[PDB]
Amino acid sequence: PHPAEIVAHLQPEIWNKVNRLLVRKAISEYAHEWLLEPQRLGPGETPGFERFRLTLADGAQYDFDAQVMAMRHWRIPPESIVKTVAGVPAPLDALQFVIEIRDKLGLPVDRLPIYMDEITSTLHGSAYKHGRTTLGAAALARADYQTIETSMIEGHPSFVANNGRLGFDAEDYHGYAPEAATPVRLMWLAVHKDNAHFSCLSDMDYDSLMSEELGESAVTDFAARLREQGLHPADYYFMPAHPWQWFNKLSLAFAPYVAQRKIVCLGYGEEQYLAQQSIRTFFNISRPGKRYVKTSLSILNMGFMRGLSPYYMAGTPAINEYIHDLISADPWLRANGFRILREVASMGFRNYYYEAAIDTDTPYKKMFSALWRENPLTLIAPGQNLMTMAALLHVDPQGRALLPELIQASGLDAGTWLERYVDAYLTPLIHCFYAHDLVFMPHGENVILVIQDGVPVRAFMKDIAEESSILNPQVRLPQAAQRLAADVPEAYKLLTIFVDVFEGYFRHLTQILVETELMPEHDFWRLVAGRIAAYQQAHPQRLDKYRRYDLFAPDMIHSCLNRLQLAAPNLPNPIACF
Amino acid sequence: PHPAEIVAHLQPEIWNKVNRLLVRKAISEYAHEWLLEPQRLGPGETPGFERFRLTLADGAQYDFDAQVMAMRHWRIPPESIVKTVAGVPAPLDALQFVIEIRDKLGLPVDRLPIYMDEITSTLHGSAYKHGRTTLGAAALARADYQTIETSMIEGHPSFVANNGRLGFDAEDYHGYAPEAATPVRLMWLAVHKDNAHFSCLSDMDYDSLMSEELGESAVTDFAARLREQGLHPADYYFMPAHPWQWFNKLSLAFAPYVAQRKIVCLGYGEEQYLAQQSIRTFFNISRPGKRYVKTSLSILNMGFMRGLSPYYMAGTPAINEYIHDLISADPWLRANGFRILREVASMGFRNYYYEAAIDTDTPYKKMFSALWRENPLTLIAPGQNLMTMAALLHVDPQGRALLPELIQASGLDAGTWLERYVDAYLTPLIHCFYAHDLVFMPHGENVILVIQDGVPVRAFMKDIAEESSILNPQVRLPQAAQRLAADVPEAYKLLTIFVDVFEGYFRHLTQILVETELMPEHDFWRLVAGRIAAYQQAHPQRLDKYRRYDLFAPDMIHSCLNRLQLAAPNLPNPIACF
Repeated sequence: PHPAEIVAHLQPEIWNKVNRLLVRKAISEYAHEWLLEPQRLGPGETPGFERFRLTLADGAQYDFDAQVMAMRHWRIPPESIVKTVAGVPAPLDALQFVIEIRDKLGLPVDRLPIYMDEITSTLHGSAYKHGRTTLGAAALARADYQTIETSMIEGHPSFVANNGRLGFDAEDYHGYAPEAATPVRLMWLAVHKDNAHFSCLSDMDYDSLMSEELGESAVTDFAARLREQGLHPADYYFMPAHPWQWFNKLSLAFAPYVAQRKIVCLGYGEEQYLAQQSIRTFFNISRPGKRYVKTSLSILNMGFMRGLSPYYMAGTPAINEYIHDLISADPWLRANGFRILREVASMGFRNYYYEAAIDTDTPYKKMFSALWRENPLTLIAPGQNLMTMAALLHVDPQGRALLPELIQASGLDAGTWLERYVDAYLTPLIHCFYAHDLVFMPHGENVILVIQDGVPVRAFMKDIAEESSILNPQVRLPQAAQRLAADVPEAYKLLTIFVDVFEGYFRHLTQILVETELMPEHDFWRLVAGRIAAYQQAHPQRLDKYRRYDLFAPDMIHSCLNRLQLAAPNLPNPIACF
Repeated sequence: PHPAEIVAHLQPEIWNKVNRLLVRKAISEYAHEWLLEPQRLGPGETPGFERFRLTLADGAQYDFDAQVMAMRHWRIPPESIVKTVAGVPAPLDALQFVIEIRDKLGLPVDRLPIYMDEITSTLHGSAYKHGRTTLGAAALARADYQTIETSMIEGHPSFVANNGRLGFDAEDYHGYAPEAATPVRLMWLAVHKDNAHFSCLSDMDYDSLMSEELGESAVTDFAARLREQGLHPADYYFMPAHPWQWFNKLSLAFAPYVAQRKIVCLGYGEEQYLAQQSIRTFFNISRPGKRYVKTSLSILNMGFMRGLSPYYMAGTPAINEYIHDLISADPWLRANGFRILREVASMGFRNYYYEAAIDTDTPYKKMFSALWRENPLTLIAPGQNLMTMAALLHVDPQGRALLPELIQASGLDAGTWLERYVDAYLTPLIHCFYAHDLVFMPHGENVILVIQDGVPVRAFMKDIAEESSILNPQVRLPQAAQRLAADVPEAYKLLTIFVDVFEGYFRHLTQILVETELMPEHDFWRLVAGRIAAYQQAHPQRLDKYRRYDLFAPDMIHSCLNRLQLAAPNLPNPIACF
């Protein structure tokens, strides 16, 4: 339609809103990572807080209220932030804020503009989310799996520039952005076996996967269309791709292969999907029980997004199959309910041009891949619902948190609710590490909570082959799942808990718990500590390991996500006192 | 339509054709720049030639016929190129060829893949040009200005990776590529005077420009639409933009300004344009006598394309006005007919975010600009036609050169024709330098020849403000055209002739002249030399300058375009013997 509509969501008032919100996160997170060292001025405008000041570049000054919580966390009320330049009141402008601290960021002056664009696109995305007609916290807490998934707003809670989606143009955004909730249909391509290869669980094959995913009429029509145009279906696999990847990468940079007919565009599938929060993973909304489809997508989001490297193209299902058997044969895990969502099949098209040119790891070897992942809706009972754990940190555009509504709907009290939640989420991770040296990437985006009438019953873990490690070089592994085993320094064994769970997620959850007056910070950590202690007491025989990898150590390693993206002293351990 | 159609032009047979053509250019140009040093084997398959061999990486070997012409030029018959790997015949693959010499290219292993994509996109573009229904050499030589412009194929004759257009997706290409000849209509935006500024010739204004370009009904409707939505037209200029730039850059990276209403999307203009060979300059095909519109476009083509820097936003018309007056007041230039096409007005939107962040020159300060340029059709007589000088090097997909057809249609003989052409093109440049120390960028893309019944009568020069220099620091200049003057080392004064004309263009023209048997190499240079000598004899008083800047010097400076893009011993001067 009218070319102006794709930016219709960019209004002055809403822009100012999301900018104030981002400056708050920028200050809180940068200060958390020692990038900023706020100086205390005096009492806050609200008793619980102190007034702080940042004296910056361009004569810019920011005063704000803050309560420094555990793990050097800066809790800042957004409305308390006041900016002045040389004494003159100024509007909160997150982009301008980044410019004013460009010297502290440490960015090289050629990546700076890129990071600026990541901030801008993050704001662009924020503006859309806050202006879109969406469910409020109360209604959202009671909504279905996919509604909650698409209604998410914050993204990764630590990264300031977390929703760049650089690569999408203004039209791509409205069609492919998860927040737009626009049904997408896959691009289906015939890939030559000279370049393409396939892997799946021991108990399945390509023929049975395609039969379940595409159906027989579709596969038939694909082999017929190849054969009609003079090709041999025998030399081909059928492979799904993100439409954006086809139009922007595969049809262009992969031109030689298209021209030589190693890649043949078969067109759109008939079934529709909804992009998940990972943008390039799709939930089938047209058919019941179908698998997620995860495709390679060459956009820039935080890091530059990938796709199965040659190794993972081949070993992904092997790794998932080993891990699923491990968790299945574990009596404790079986009783807990914790379970992974298997990437059951994967396929990769290999670009021998890029591989001959670059002998090291590169995003250029990961531009054409796909995998299929277990659908969790088939693995739960009637009366249960699924929600991304990211939902626990959700605050609607009116400022209302989802968590209090969720806990209210459960009928439990915050204490009992948070215990149910901790044993469904944290305890199993801690068991996997102690019993199996098995670690994941346990953040809000990767954990799907099984909810039963407001109550957290158990949890699924996804994103397995590329995040999972067995911190034991001696574990006996199938030949294809070998990179699973890792030889890691001692001080990095518990990183997954200290860094990924505690500082990466719990750190943000306690801010919600305090803002909503659900629970005092210290009460939450006593709770967390009691669950770990309870688990340990019930499995006393690994006391040797509990001592060697001390979860109750005074301090812990502090990983600065933002500092790493742009590319610390240990942090007091919140449960060390218990 | 069907997603496969945007690559429909990628067929195996045509792919193989354009690859063989590009390998030929890659070998010829890299060898010319000392990147490759072919070893002679023996006699060619054709008497005029010698057989040469490149022994490369991956065990790859290339044998080819070649006649080394003046200026270390490698004339290679494309069909004579034979590739083998360890003795086994292999198909010509330009991308694979670049990989095999990646070690000699000197590319850093993170720019390599980018250069690979530039090569691939160049081939992608070639495939489309060779497969598209187009006029043959004979019919093309007699065609109108815009048909010739869009029917061009080679691009810059020296750069191997010359048509990358990276940034365009597969759909962008078919809509915006010059070779697609798809009528485009401008995006019109309201730009706030807080950020935007305008410049024009002394004898015009913004109100009169807009009246001629948009009309009164359009301007009125623009001020009305601003005013209707609560804005003040008084704070705004109206500014054209490439639709791609709006959807891919301005609506996204310029989001803060859109959101604050510093930029307001007014929508498409009603008039249609054809993209020129520069991709971002447009010829009005809807209306008679309207100006070219040149917009900023952030794609990668050879170098990363630009747009008026803050300086040129403001000084462009001043520079063109000075230069146009200079050439006008010159009795000799007036008699010759040589004339520039003025960039008569320019406008630039300034991004203070980028300017506060980057204190040096950057493509980030050139993302939103526009200028208007004289239309040459209004400056010629009935019975005359215009053609880009690039047309002289044109060879249609069947292998037929345009030049012989053009010269045939003139009724002149090659000698007389080439003299007419040289005095219309080279002599005026040489006069501008000696009389005025005035230099341009005199390549095929910037020169428009005025043709009268096959005969070259005179020439226009375009691309003025950003290429023109007066090699005399003492020239008295208006305060806005000051960067025009340049303080250049002695050995770099004649670069514009030795490098831009002789090695950059004439070098390729003589290959055409020899292939088509129009004229012997040595006869062309005697011809060129006689025109320069003739001019000098007719203007004897600057003998001091003729001696100081010797055009007949034994050797000359050799600039390696490809080596510079990827980032030599003097070359014998072809006319030094005369």
